[PDB]
Amino acid sequence: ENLKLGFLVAQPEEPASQTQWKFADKAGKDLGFEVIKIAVPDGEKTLNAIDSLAASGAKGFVISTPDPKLGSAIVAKARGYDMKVIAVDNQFVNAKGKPMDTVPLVMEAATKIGERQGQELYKEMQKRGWDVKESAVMAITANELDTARRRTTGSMDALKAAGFPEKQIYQVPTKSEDIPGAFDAANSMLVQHPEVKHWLIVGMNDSTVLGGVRATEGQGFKAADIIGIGINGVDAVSELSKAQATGFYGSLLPSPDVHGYKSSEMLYNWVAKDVEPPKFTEVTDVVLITRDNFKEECE
Repeated sequence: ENLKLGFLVAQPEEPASQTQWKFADKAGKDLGFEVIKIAVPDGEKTLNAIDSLAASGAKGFVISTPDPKLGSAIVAKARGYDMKVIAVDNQFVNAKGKPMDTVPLVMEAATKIGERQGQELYKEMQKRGWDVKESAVMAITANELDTARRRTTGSMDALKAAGFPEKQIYQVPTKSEDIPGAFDAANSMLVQHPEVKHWLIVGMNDSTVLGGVRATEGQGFKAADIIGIGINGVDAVSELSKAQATGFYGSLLPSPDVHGYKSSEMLYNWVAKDVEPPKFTEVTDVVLITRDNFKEECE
């Protein structure tokens, strides 16, 4: 009696994780299953929660792994327990760091959120009325990462498609995904292109775009002459909460409510109705938080 399904999140203190749990519970009510919620901040507690789920009689679970390289261990343990597994937000990888494509995955498409970035950059640019002749794109890239590559390519593609001149899009590889690496990359771009008066900053995440913005400050560029939009809002609140407006215009955040609901629904259909999910299930809903709205928006 009464189907039980797990929902495991790495970071239960995060508003987004709490939202995932909320909307999984909503999936449970709507479809008739009980949600067992367990925090999994490390590999030990990850393995424990699975053992715990098995003993409770859960037939499957959704997980946002705290470490992608936990994938093999997760898959093997779940298999011995005959429990269905769906990954949310973070893709599993093997011992060689190649993505495990066998485990169904539910998240935003990296290209699509990249494209959304390029669209919003161009929209903020058109709004400010920059002369496109004295303007350019600084794309800080980490192309050896697949998700970064797809974000920055998507962003640049959307920018090109919206009519930004391909000749004024400049790329620079970052040596690390921190502020420092992005700052070093942004710096070398600024020195190689002083004829530029207005910069659009493309990058894969908040931290990358922020290194961008920080480097432009050091070179005397004003906020009004710099547009950068982050992805996933890791730094968005503190930066947008500042007294003054900066070159960091906003951030793109995938909707955790849809991630939570949809993953749970796919898991239920698998377990209760024997409908195997596809390898990848794209969730599109993405919100832009700016200074103007991050109060009402981070509700």
